[PDB]
Amino acid sequence: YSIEADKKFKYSVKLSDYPTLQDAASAAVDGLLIDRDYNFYGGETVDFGGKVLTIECKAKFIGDGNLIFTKLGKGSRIAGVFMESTTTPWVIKPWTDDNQWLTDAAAVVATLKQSKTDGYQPTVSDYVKFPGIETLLPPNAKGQNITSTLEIRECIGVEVHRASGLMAGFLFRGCHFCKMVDANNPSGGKDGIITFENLSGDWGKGNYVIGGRTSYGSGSSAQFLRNNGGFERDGGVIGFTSYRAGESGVKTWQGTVGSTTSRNYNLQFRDSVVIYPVWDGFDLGADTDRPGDYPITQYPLHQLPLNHLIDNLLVRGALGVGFGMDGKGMYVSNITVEDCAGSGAYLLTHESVFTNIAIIDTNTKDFQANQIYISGACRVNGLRLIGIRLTIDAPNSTVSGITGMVDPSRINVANLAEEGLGNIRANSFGYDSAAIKLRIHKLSKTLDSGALYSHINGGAGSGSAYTQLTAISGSTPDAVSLKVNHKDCRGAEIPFVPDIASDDFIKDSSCFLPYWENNSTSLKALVKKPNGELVRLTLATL
Repeated sequence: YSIEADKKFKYSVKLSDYPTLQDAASAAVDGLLIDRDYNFYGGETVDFGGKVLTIECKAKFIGDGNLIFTKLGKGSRIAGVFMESTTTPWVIKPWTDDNQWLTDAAAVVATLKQSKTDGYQPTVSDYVKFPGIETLLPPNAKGQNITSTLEIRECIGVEVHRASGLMAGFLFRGCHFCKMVDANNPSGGKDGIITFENLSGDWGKGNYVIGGRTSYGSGSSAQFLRNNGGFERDGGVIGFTSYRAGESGVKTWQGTVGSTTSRNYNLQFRDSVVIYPVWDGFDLGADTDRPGDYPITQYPLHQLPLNHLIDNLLVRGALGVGFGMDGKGMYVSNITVEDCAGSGAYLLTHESVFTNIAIIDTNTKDFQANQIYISGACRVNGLRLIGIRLTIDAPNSTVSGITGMVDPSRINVANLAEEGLGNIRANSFGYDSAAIKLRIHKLSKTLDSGALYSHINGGAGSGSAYTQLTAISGSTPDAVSLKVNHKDCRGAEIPFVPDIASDDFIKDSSCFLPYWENNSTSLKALVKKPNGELVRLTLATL
């Protein structure tokens, strides 16, 4: 029977049969069932002998610090892992019962409680975010560093599915072709919740966060260090949801970490949602002189050819910036940012294109100077602004297609144009007139310089209106104007120079300019003949 049984049954060892996780790992052949809670010490390392294992978790790994898994064979899968710290730290909760953000340091300090969730451990980033909190926090709530971390070290082709936990962290160190799939809402610890760190060895490649969600944590929900997906864009974040990150939802690191670059290239950031981050929704910048990366002489600061594939992202409720990035030659599309306290978008980009961007009700707390900022020479095609609450400062950018109840005086761009509209109709609701206004921002950002109006003659249903063409004079909009059909008179009312017209008032040949000669109660006409010569004629008299 043993011979027969050996060939007809599925192989699996279970933790309940061993004293240590390493003993179970050593006995494993195909499956490994975690069927009892396991308390690990920080730094506890397990060697899986290069075996391709299917680890099924039905219990918890309990401990502060890192549980390190090494030498898992390509194709290994870990499902249902649950990390939980032994320590219950002091956490702050910077939002109210009505879900309003608290920004006052004293109000935030008052939220202090010991819990493994529904808040996060304060860190130095909070000292910046809530000014004065550093001196108000009691010493036992400062400098905590609690995280129960599953560290996968130097493995290739390992996937972690449906992971969860309390004060939990997941670290892929020196890994390639690994994925964090369908994270089952782990509540974060002090460190970033999902980290792909490749500071040593080759640049990380094939590393993904696919689906799932995370909540809380003192740092960023998903973050990458020194990863390059290649032209194939093999890596990134797709279909992910981040809620209440203590820092940012998704972050590609910037600058030097250690003696090398922590920057990232060629990754995908698509179909994801970030809600209520304490800092930013998506922080996709690379620069904050670049050891291990392109020299500043090759690519100036904020002008690296990051080449990320960015599309279909939604951000809501950030206390910081909704969408931030830098880089040159980027193509960004279909971004929707709503209800943010700081800028909806902060773009330190150059020679980049932004298509179909919607920035709705951001910078609601005036944390920044504008709702959307773009530093370099960029192109914006389709920009929706204003919800129900400068708006845009992109000094060197060319924009087309803005929609929304924007205040024109709050727009600053290099060029704004609608080159390809068809025949147009201006429909006016709730007013006695319809209007097409012109504003030359060089002359005035607050006053319209001219207009074409249509005004009701009499009342509704009169079947009569008059059209008027105006011009600003003495900083008074519509100061001068020509009218057609005022009071249904069916004639044109023409403005004339109130005094003797100077020779230089007339512009073109074969034109005349009426002027008033008060001393004779006569209208004269300065005429520029077809040949360019001026002559003054009598136009109307008593």
